Amino acid sequence: MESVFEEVFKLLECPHLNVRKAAHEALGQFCCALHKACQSCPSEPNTAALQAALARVVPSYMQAVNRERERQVVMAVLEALTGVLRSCGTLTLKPPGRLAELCGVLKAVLQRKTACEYDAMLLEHAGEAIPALAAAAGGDSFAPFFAGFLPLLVCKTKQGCTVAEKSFAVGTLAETIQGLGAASAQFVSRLLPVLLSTAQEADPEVRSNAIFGMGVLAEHGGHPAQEHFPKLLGLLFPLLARERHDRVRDNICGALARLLMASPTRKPEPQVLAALLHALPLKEDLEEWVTIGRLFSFLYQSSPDQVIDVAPELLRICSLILADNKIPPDTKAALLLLLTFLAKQHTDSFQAALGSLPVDKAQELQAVL
Repeated sequence: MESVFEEVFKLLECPHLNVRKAAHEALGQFCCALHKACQSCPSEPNTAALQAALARVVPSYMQAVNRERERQVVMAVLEALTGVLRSCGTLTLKPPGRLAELCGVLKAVLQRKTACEYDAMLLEHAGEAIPALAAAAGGDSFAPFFAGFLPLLVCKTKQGCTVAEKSFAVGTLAETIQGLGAASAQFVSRLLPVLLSTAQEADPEVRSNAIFGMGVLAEHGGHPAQEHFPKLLGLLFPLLARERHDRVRDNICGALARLLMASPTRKPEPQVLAALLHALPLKEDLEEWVTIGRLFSFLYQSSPDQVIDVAPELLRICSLILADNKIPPDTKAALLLLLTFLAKQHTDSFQAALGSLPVDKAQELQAVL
């Protein structure tokens, strides 16, 4: 299959833009699809083909990022590069120094030090590129290089930058925090100030990504991130009260759920939990239904005697969630788990909890009797 590669490769010297773009993305698609062949028949006379493909396609991507003049070509090269990074994985980072060279390339994007507000979208493609590279390297093998990427992202976050820059910085920082995962425990004392600072910007998206960063940081914060838990609450607890925007509110519920799950000893108290459930149902950012859906399972699994106090709240929420088509079914199931723990154990307290619901909608829930 090296023929198709070597013929679509020389196409990169064409004087036209669309031809170079389509050739780059085509090479990427062939790498990604040739990886999908190494799984059905994992016999290895064609894994050598996959490596013999990435060994020329990936460096062509790096050099293309540095040297190619047209910004759109660099954009599509970063999208396709993120694709090959995500599908294949370690086989991209197999030759020595490959991870370091990729990090250098993305830094070259992040310093405007390339051959080229398209800047927001190019920086965005690098933004997608980074956490995929983290997931490929595996967080542990990526941590020092992330210590490289930290100050460059912190640069685009201070007052004076365009809000597209701020949103890109905090979003990339967050998804990369959950990229490192358990290994992000070492970057708490250096990531936390940035999130605590961008949680106050006058823009909805910047705060919606800041609070989210605080949340995933609290999740994969290993352990030294929970020493800042009374601080994080101190910022989120009042904010949820005053936040007049829907999206930021949704991400605040997700973050509060994440740090509620992140502490299996402290912070199970009913003011935080009650404010969380009271801020429900989610209205605008429906990707966090999975998070609170897991919060329900955590409640039933470890601290179930708390679900008695919030029985009218849980009922008032479950009465609404069932109708929505775009609420994930496993989330509804996670709510019905708690409600079942109320219908048998703590029976009459759940009965009285059914006393505040509209009699019409208090019997749709008893359609599961």
